[PDB]
Amino acid sequence: MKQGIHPEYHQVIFLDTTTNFKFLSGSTKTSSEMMEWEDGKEYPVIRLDISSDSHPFYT
Amino acid sequence: RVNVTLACTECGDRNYITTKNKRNNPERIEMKKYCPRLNKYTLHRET
Amino acid sequence: NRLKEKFNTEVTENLMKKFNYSSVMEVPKIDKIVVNMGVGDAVQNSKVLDNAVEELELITGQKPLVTKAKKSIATFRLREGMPIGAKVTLRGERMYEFLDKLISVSLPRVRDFQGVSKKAFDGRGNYTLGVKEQLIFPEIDYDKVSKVRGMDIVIVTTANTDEEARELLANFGMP
Amino acid sequence: MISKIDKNKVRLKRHARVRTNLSGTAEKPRLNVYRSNKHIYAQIIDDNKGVTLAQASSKDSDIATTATKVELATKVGEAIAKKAADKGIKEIVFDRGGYLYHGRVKALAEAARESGLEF
Amino acid sequence: KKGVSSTKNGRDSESKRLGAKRADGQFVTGGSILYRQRGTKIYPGENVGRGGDDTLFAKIDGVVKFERKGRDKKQVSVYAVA
Amino acid sequence: MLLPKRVKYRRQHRPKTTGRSKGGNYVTFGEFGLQATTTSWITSRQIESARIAMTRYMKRGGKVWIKIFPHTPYTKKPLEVRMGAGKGAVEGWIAVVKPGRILFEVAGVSEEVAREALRLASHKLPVKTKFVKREEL
Amino acid sequence: ASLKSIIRQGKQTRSDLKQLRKSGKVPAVVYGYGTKNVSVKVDEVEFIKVIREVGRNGVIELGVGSKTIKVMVADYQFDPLKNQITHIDFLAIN
RNA sequence: UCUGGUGACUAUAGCAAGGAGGUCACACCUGUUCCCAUGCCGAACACAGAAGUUAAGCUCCUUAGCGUCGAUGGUAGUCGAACUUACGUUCCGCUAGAGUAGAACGUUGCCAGGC
RNA sequence: UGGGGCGGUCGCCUCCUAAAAGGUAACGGAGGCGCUCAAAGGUUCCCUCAGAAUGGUUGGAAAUCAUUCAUAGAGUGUAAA
RNA sequence: GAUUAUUGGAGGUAGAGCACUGUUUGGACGAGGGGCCGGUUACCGAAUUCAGACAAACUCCGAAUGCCAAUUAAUUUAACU
Repeated sequence: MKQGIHPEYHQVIFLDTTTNFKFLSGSTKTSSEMMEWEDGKEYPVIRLDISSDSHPFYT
Repeated sequence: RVNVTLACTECGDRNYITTKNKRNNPERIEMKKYCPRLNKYTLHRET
Repeated sequence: NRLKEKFNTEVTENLMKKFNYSSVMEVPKIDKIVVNMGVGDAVQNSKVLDNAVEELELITGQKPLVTKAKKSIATFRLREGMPIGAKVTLRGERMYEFLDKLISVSLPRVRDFQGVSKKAFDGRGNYTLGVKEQLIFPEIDYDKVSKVRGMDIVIVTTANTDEEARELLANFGMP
Repeated sequence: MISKIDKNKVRLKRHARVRTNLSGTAEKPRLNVYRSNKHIYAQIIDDNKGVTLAQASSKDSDIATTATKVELATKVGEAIAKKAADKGIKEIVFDRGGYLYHGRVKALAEAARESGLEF
Repeated sequence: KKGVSSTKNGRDSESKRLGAKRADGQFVTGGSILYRQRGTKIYPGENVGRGGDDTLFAKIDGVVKFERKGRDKKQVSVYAVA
Repeated sequence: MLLPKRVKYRRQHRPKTTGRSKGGNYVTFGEFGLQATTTSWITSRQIESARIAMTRYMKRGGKVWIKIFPHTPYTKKPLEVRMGAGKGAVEGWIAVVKPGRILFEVAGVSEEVAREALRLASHKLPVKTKFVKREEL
Repeated sequence: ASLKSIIRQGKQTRSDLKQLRKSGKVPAVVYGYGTKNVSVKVDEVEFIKVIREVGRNGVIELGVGSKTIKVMVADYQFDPLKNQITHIDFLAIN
């Protein structure tokens, strides 16, 4: 957590439409369009991906 | 890089000597040391 | 600690049946990851290095740091100085909250057939992974990033070797 | 792969690199020190003969509370300073172990320094 | 003569009368030298100082004692009962 | 073969002629071999002629092992010129031996054949020698 | 394999040693389990006969004084040049 | 009679291996708000808790397996002497290295607990 | 100055010769010098080797990063010690 | 003062030795650039090994003898300014 060279991350609620895998983090300090409590009261801006929807193995 | 001669304020003589480097140290360096006129470590500067 | 209890259950389910650690005190945990970038050849690419810094500033919690070259190795312009590095130490809750993030953006843009990969290890429990920055910056899609780069990703585990890295990769990893 | 270890050996190595110019003459005896995790223990020692001069501890029941992690050692510094009032109540040789002039150390240090003894 | 060609490897130093100057048993002065050296073949021990050139001088007056130092090394002691 | 081909210095000292064999006094590679009875130098060339002779007598016969290399040079001035204004260039490379020190070994060929070949090698050689078997017992 | 020896004594000089080794004999020292560092000498000839009879190894009866000792070689100092022996070490197995 | 540092003994003191030990201390850790904290981590340091620990570390027990030292004897080498003319010979003493038997997997002083 | 001469050199430092104290010649053998560093100095407090593999976006092998061994071999302003 | 029994010590010769540096073998091992299709196979180079050898400017070792000094003891007769 290299203080001295540490910017701010934050455990953001990556609330996607594909299962809402809001257990991620980063500097994605975006507007909490979904001010939820079960996940972080932060950006759900992770809108659509295929990591939880269309895998090449289990699509 | 020359024979560097610092001039004290009022120790009155052309005493102290050292090395410098013009490339490393082109400007006038100054620092503390014993001028025995006064029994104390006092400042002198290049001149 | 999102994948924390996920791993804490898989150990007691799988490795307490295979490895059978005689005490909970001796349980196989991951330590950290080093996220050092690579060359980032800032002989005049000071700005490209600034950009690759700002990448990890936001991707990770800490930015890298520019290791000046210790040598003057020919076939490359470097010398005493020559900032040619980047280095980041992800240990704690950042490590986990970044882990769950990156494995959850990995397969979409990495375009991997296995799901992530099968292996690139060096035979210790350390991955020696090289990349092209596809899945990363899901915060900032590949629209304003200037240069492809791939870190030198190294697992750092209480486990013994890459064979056990696989067993723990069973948790939200696709080997 | 990488392993976690004990720090005390490093403490002791730094302590040895300290002890080179630093020894209990039996006039300014060496004030040897140890914190393990919970309680801090101390002993004034002659090193000209290698023999003790005192014995004190946090978990020594005389100076015993649940205060701070720190004021405990401060109390010990007062108590051992009183013990030194018997003899070796003078300026003596202090050992910072492989530790630093900070925290528990500095607290107990000034405790003993200002409870009589003028090292 | 006729053409005697030349050479170059004809250059060297003036030696420095190095090594010890006193021996195990004898008695000394305070400003006395015991060993001119380079580096530390032997380390000063008791009542000895290492000057500029690694020159060892017994601090005080007394007898000398060379001896080992560690498992495999050397030192010097000086004792003033005398 | 397995060597650092270079050297440290060129002009070195003329070694010790006297003495005894520090080793190399036993049969290891071959079965038969030759050791010596004198303690003199070798000029990189009697060896040459000798192994030539032994080979071309064997008709590309058995196997052969040399236990030697001139690690060492000598020098020489030109012809009988005045003295001491330097040190001359090298003229060849040598390797002194000792009585008892093995030189050559051979196998894959008859006893008497080897004996003959070695005898023949000796005649272009400057040293008294001796033919030897693989020591046993 | 029942060979005999004779006991060496102290300060066998260079002279008497060269004389004996030059004679048809050889010095030996035995040690190991069942024995001490005992210095004797032995006939080179019979030693070589039993060598050719037994091979490198053999638990040999050894006659010193009265006792027949089981022994084998520890090592030996042997001159290849002139192909004769100068010293023989022995180890007892008992 | 375990600990602590303190220890003086050279590692025959060890290396590695095998096994027991248990939060008297030991350390695993709880986190960083607190001093402090790191050209770049509560990593470390420091802070505050002891929650769970012998699993690690650690002590003890076993292997001399790795290492160590290491005989006896002997050799070369060498003083000296006398020889002769020798890439020397002989006599006298000093007697190495290497090898080799063999060994040991610790003695130990202080303190206050612990006993 | 192994006649003179031409050549070459002429002042210091380090090794070998130099013969287990030191010392010791050769138109004998090998290398450096005619400075530098106000930080490469002083003090205090931390850290601890390259190299090798170990191998991996680089990969010319190896740049950078990664784990274990590394005997200080690393490195230690300037020659060897 | 000198000599000798006795001590005690410094040191790295000779010898031995590869443990570094090297220099050298042989054979192996496997791989590499490469015989080719990026490779096979050989080839070398390098590493690794086995085993072996050499060293004034190599040393893990290490004599004899000499050197220095002791309350050194005995016998001599020096010794110094």
